[PDB]
Amino acid sequence: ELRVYPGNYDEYMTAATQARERLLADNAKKKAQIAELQSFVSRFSANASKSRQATSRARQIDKIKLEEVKASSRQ
Amino acid sequence: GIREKIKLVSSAGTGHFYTTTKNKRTKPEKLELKKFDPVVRQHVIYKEAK
Amino acid sequence: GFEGGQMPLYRRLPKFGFTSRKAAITAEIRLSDLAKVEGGVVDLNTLKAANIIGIQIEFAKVILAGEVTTPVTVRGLRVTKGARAAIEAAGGKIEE
Amino acid sequence: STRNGRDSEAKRLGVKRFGGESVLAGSIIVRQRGTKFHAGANVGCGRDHTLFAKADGKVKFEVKGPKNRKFISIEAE
Amino acid sequence: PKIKTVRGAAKRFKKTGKGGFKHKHANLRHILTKKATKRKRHLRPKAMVSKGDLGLVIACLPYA
RNA sequence: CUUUAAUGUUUGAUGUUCUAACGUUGACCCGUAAUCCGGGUUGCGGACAGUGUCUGGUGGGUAGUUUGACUGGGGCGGUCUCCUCCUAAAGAGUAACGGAGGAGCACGAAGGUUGGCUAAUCCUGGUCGGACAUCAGGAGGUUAGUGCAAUGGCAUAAGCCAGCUUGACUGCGAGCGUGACGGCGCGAGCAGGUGCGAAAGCAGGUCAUAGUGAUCCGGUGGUUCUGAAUGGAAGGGCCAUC
RNA sequence: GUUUAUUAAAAACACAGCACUGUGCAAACACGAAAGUGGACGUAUACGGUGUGACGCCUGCCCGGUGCCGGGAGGUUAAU
RNA sequence: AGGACCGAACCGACUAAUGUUGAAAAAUUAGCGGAUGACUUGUGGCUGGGGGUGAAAGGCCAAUCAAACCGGGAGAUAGCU
RNA sequence: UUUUGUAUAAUGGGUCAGCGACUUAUAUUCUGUAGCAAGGUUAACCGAAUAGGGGAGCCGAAGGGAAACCGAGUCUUAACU
Ligand SMILES: [Mg+2]
Ligand SMILES: [Mg+2]
Ligand SMILES: [Mg+2]
Ligand SMILES: [Mg+2]
Ligand SMILES: [Mg+2]
Ligand SMILES: [Mg+2]
Ligand SMILES: [Mg+2]
Ligand SMILES: [Mg+2]
Ligand SMILES: [Mg+2]
Ligand SMILES: [Mg+2]
Ligand SMILES: [Mg+2]
Ligand SMILES: [Mg+2]
Ligand SMILES: [Mg+2]
Ligand SMILES: [Mg+2]
Ligand SMILES: [Mg+2]
Ligand SMILES: [Mg+2]
Ligand SMILES: [Mg+2]
Ligand SMILES: [Mg+2]
Ligand SMILES: [Mg+2]
Ligand SMILES: [Mg+2]
Ligand SMILES: [Mg+2]
Ligand SMILES: [Mg+2]
Ligand SMILES: [Mg+2]
Ligand SMILES: [Mg+2]
Ligand SMILES: [Mg+2]
Ligand SMILES: [Mg+2]
Ligand SMILES: [Mg+2]
Ligand SMILES: [Mg+2]
Ligand SMILES: [Mg+2]
Ligand SMILES: [Mg+2]
Ligand SMILES: [Mg+2]
Ligand SMILES: [Mg+2]
Ligand SMILES: [Mg+2]
Ligand SMILES: [Mg+2]
Ligand SMILES: [Mg+2]
Ligand SMILES: [Mg+2]
Ligand SMILES: [Mg+2]
Ligand SMILES: [Mg+2]
Ligand SMILES: [Mg+2]
Ligand SMILES: [Mg+2]
Repeated sequence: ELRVYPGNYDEYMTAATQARERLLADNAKKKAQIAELQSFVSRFSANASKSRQATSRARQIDKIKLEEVKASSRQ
Repeated sequence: GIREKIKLVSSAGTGHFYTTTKNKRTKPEKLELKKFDPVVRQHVIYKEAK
Repeated sequence: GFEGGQMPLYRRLPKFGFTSRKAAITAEIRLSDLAKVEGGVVDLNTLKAANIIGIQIEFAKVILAGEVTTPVTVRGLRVTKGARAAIEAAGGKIEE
Repeated sequence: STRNGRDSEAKRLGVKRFGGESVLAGSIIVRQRGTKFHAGANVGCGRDHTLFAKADGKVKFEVKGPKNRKFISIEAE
Repeated sequence: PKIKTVRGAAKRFKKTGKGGFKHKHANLRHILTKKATKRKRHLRPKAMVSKGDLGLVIACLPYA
């Protein structure tokens, strides 16, 4: 899709190549937060005292839905 | 799946359409079939639309 | 209409139709009601004065649902095809 | 251990009207999957190989054919 | 007090000339492309409420 | 008409000033024998502050509530709808956290019809060529093939080629099958218009069985069926569809 | 020194001492639908919140995350 | 001089026995800690229920406290006995 | 009483006497009986007031269709064997 960035071209160059970078950092925040909720789920799952709390974040992983990354046509 | 929905709108001027599915990735061109139009009670051409 | 949790019958099925306000001011007339009104003129003002139709009725209609014997003259109504022949066979007259 | 526990609803196949039975027109005689019973005289064949009557009469099973295949026919008796 | 008719059931059932009720066939509202024309065509006319659930409708419609 | 300057002309933005709204929990006088309150004089801020309606943000400070079932106790793991075989005791059906596998599609041809055709695997002979390509004979017989898992089927081929095509069509439907119902399935034949074939005829999708979700709410198109005094219209209804 | 009156008196709470942070006074903060009160007839050597807890030697690296503070150029953005 | 020392009144409650339909709905007996201080006590006031007060135990608020007592909604609802 | 099952070591009851749990109102449907019968019946109210007036109105004798509309037919369909 087309996005309108005011600025001439080199004030554009920052935003277009920064909004991509901030998306990859945000996308990698969830992918590192999911992998730390899987530390709890994979450890205290069969435990009787911590099962009700591990299945509280075993169903919290299913609500993050990291946004997809498309490839630039500028190859 | 990859097969989406289209409608073949008649050419007899009346509003009548047969709805079918068509894969667009293999063939991006329109569909032309002579079908039956109950409004005018004749076999006419049905060009794809939507 | 409660079946333990599954979808009740009055909700499995879809709603249909619409209620027409013109049907509540239209009334049929049995062919035997013409011998009960007056000295031989049938209209809205005489049918509803002999308690054959309601007060708010405007479009009556005479069907073949009885046996006419007196020569009545239907003034303004919507007699059917079958009830028309029976009325004229007794000497009646139908107009507008 | 586990990884099983699946099945499908029974399709209720088999012969419905056995030999010597008086059937009407269009009444299903046998529901099959392949063609176990072949259509003979006065019976048809559905798209799913269902055999149905085409004229009222008495069902008859016979083994006509070079390959000794079961056939179903109808006698208009 | 007067019995209150179930307003939801009154919008889906109509009473015929011998006490039976007529209703509209389901499965004819959306995604009508998967369905064959023969399957659609047989769902168009109104049908009659079956014997098994004829007592569930009379309770919901005491006046109609 | 274009572009332009000057006056006025109505308005917006910013910046300095001003007192007159407003504030004063600065000072003095009176009600008054009263560190409350009101009035008066004055000084300082001054259209800022603050309050009312509307609005964007933040808001476990606070309030209402939710947080599935089966289960060889409960939790974890597994499962929840559909298709194929066995258990299923030679009609139909039949359970377990019993034993094994699949589906959430595909195709404008991979559908219809007319014409034609028949495989796997082996032996022998033959340039590259080889255990195994392509070819010529013989044995064999469907041990091959089927868009997709398994079962049943298929030579009149439902498997393999080519020509023409859109019946993958509209309104119906005698009579049956299977479900507690919602529903699902098979169907000769009738009416109107097509396709293939000389014609008899075949054609209402595909060898069959999985490839799918009701109602409410709303979107698009057609249709006077209705249209809250009347003529319209908005909004409903019906048909097709998302 | 205080604490679970009535099964726990303790290593828990408090404490003097230390640090950060807020507050220029009609102070911040609290009880109040508001007027008003406490803070205080106190004025930053004062008052409130948080953590640690005499005294001695000390308190290392990390600002990416979440808070808080500052910036105003640019993007997005409500009522009107 | 001292939130100093030993120790009666006074304030508490660390150990054991008895008591447990008790003399007592937490006491008696023998020992025990503080006892000029952040002490103790008499009389009268103030703070009240999602509130008070709390050297902080969810403690105390009339033998009742993870939300007092009385009356009302009220014959709440109870797929449970 | 509850259960697949109780002498059950599963629940309840110390005994007597008195009290203690399917009712009332208005609607709808079915059966019995009584009245009238293609008709049946009033409500409020008036009334020297269990009489008599009151037929506003309700149910039934006609159905089909979403509806206009048609009518012993009607809907679907261009039309139905
Ligand atoms: Mg629709
Ligand atoms: Mg909460
Ligand atoms: Mg509630
Ligand atoms: Mg459970
Ligand atoms: Mg069997
Ligand atoms: Mg058997
Ligand atoms: Mg059984
Ligand atoms: Mg094929
Ligand atoms: Mg052929
Ligand atoms: Mg074929
Ligand atoms: Mg297939
Ligand atoms: Mg109008
Ligand atoms: Mg419309
Ligand atoms: Mg001590
Ligand atoms: Mg204690
Ligand atoms: Mg103690
Ligand atoms: Mg003060
Ligand atoms: Mg500490
Ligand atoms: Mg540190
Ligand atoms: Mg001392
Ligand atoms: Mg004490
Ligand atoms: Mg003592
Ligand atoms: Mg001491
Ligand atoms: Mg002492
Ligand atoms: Mg006192
Ligand atoms: Mg108490
Ligand atoms: Mg509470
Ligand atoms: Mg109540
Ligand atoms: Mg109660
Ligand atoms: Mg409850
Ligand atoms: Mg029993
Ligand atoms: Mg038991
Ligand atoms: Mg016994
Ligand atoms: Mg025993
Ligand atoms: Mg005993
Ligand atoms: Mg016992
Ligand atoms: Mg018990
Ligand atoms: Mg007992
Ligand atoms: Mg009694
Ligand atoms: Mg009618």
